[PDB]
Amino acid sequence: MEAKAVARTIRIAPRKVRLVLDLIRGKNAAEAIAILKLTNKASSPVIEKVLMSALANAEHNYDMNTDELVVKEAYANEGPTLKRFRPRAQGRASAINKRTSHITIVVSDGK
Amino acid sequence: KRTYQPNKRKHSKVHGFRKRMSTKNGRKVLARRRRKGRKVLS
Amino acid sequence: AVPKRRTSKTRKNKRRTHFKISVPGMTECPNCGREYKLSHRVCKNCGSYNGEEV
Amino acid sequence: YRKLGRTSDQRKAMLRDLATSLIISERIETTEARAKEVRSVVEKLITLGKKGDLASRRNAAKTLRNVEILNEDETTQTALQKLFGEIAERYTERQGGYTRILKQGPRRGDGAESVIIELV
RNA sequence: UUAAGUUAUUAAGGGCGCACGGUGGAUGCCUUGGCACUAGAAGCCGAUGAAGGACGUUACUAACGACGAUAUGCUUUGGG
RNA sequence: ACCGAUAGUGAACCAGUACCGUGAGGGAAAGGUGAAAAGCACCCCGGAAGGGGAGUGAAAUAGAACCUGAAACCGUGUGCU
RNA sequence: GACAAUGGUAGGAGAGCGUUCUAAGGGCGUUGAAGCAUGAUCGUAAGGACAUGUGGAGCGCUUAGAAGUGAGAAUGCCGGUGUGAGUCGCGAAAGACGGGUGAGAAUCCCGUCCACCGAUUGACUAAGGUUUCCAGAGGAAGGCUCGUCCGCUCUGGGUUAGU
RNA sequence: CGCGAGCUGGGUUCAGAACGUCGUGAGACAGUUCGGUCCCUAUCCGUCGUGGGCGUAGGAAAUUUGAGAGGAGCUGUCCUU
RNA sequence: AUGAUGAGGUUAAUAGGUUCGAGGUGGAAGCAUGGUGACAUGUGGAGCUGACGAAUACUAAUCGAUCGAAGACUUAAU
Ligand SMILES: [K+]
Ligand SMILES: [Mg+2]
Ligand SMILES: [Mg+2]
Ligand SMILES: [Mg+2]
Ligand SMILES: [Mg+2]
Ligand SMILES: [Mg+2]
Ligand SMILES: [Mg+2]
Ligand SMILES: [Mg+2]
Ligand SMILES: [Mg+2]
Ligand SMILES: [Mg+2]
Ligand SMILES: [Mg+2]
Ligand SMILES: [Mg+2]
Ligand SMILES: [Mg+2]
Ligand SMILES: [Mg+2]
Ligand SMILES: [Mg+2]
Ligand SMILES: [Mg+2]
Ligand SMILES: [Mg+2]
Ligand SMILES: [Mg+2]
Ligand SMILES: [Mg+2]
Ligand SMILES: [Mg+2]
Ligand SMILES: [Mg+2]
Ligand SMILES: [Zn+2]
Repeated sequence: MEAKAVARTIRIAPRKVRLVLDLIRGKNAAEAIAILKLTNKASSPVIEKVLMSALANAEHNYDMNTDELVVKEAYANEGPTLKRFRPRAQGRASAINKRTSHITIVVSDGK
Repeated sequence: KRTYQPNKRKHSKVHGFRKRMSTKNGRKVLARRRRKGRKVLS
Repeated sequence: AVPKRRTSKTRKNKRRTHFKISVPGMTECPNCGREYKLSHRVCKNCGSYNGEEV
Repeated sequence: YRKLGRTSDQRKAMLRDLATSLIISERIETTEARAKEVRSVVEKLITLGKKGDLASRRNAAKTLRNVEILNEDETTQTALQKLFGEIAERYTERQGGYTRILKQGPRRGDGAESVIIELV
């Protein structure tokens, strides 16, 4: 079986989220929690809430025991942007992109 | 310094409604704005 | 100081190998066994380091 | 020695503030480098409190701040008084190592390593 | 066992193909709106204050629309 | 034997608006849930957003710039290398 | 059947594919149209069918007619997304600690210590701007970081003259 | 007439001015004179340094020959014969 | 620069502190004494002393975690 949980329109950029997801992908859930809770990056709280949501709604809805679980696929997709403007010199503008993400975390018992 | 140093008096005694209607051609301005549909005249 | 050629996906990805971050200096806390912590650092949960609360 | 993102005089004042705050509070939450530098300051001050002479009060006033702490007897007292009267009497057999450090973990804002430093 | 020779495995990462996704808003379908015109009517308003606007009126009121201290409307005649 | 939302009016939408300019003046972008709002009671994670189940619905893989949803682009998994 | 010709720019000639609409005729479609995607399909070419997934309502086919009738380039126009790149930069400057607040704290509040200005970074005040004032709530966006905070957002209040 | 994304910018070679001379004149002179803004965060190759991966048919630690490569390569004065 | 290289990681002298020194500065603070005073003298080559030498576990290098072989085939001599 499988369970997932998602987080959409996250303010962090995907290049800066995927760095952390590369540490979670394919690992025990408690291990992965600790990775996130000990890494000083700023996407790690958000990934952690997605993860604990997955574990919660697996334990609740699909009825799986939290112990046996591993992180099967944790992926981050580009969401929208918010286009912004940083004034550089001589009347020239320079664009800024406040990128977004779609943090997904999928949890399995191995069968 | 810069080239707009504001003043209400100098704004209204030049670009103002009364200065327009004081003049033949300044009335054409308001007509062009009334004819175009601008919510703000002068 | 200005590129003549775009940087392909291939070169982009060949360069973005070593940019990753590593697994931290993680260990277990023996006061609680699980709740893995950083080595040579206090445990946030147990408030412990070599047995003694802090 | 070590320089802390500060010029010479700013460094001196930061160090005196950290020493004094330690003397008041008996433990402080700081960054590891500032800790590693102020431990020297503190320990030399404790040594002066142990030597206990007038010249040693005079030399420790060159490095401490004039602060007022309320005691648990609701009493007024200074950092230097506290030092030479309490702290040097605690450590009369201890030959150095008047201070320890505990690496806590990485701070959110700046990714700095926080520590706790106390005078056990 | 030793000597000589031959050869693979590896994939940090990459390429090709496939599958699944996301962003993005093309395409298809549609139309509240527009374009060009036909027939008929009409071809001005205003000092008994114009056209155009400002300010305000609702139970709650920011805005569009209608309205004007008789103010989100008053009377009458007919329709319904 | 006109357009069908980069078209057709500058304007299908609160457009001569927002914005720019002292000023005359210039001058945009922006359409679609569903038959009907029946517009997600309720439980779980979360501080919230957001999500997962449940239930409305034919359809939520229709959940509010909500018909379809291409390409560039970003990624995950893997067969051959 | 025999024989021959068939490189090709500017360019001349000819036969055609396709697109949108229309007339006529014959037809398909919620038992699933167009459109999109996938395929190892047919034709001498432009290009045409068939299936399957999606999709949810219009569309082909024959003959003929009319055109806003085919795009890879115009330092083309509009929009979208990338590379540069996790790279410059984050805007003259002294902050440290303790206690709180809170899901979350270098960044908010209080206290202390230190420092900066001090013909002033102070006090008033004409223009100008026009509610940014104040109080209580909030953290989407703004803030070149964070944010429990704010000149931001919500709600409600606030400007009293005979001189 | 090596080298200005390595410098300078005296000189020539923009606009100002003045002398001689030419020209009716505007103005002109390989005639002279005073003065006069030198933009760039390096993608690729290249170069100098510095590391990770794998390979070198077991996995490791140390010492190592040298296919090759690079460097250095100067010269006076004095004394004696 | 960062990685790296090297010294060490409690069976421990790696750094800090502590006690001794070297080198450097050059005669602390307090007290007394002579002077109206500025000052001078004695106690005393005084006291201070970041990086250098030595000794010393007083503090921190904790408990731990990960990676890392079982050695292909063929031919010849044994
Ligand atoms: K925020
Ligand atoms: Mg400007
Ligand atoms: Mg100074
Ligand atoms: Mg009636
Ligand atoms: Mg239009
Ligand atoms: Mg469209
Ligand atoms: Mg859609
Ligand atoms: Mg031929
Ligand atoms: Mg030919
Ligand atoms: Mg055309
Ligand atoms: Mg950085
Ligand atoms: Mg670069
Ligand atoms: Mg600043
Ligand atoms: Mg305020
Ligand atoms: Mg040259
Ligand atoms: Mg130059
Ligand atoms: Mg030159
Ligand atoms: Mg030139
Ligand atoms: Mg003459
Ligand atoms: Mg010349
Ligand atoms: Mg000059
Ligand atoms: Zn613990």
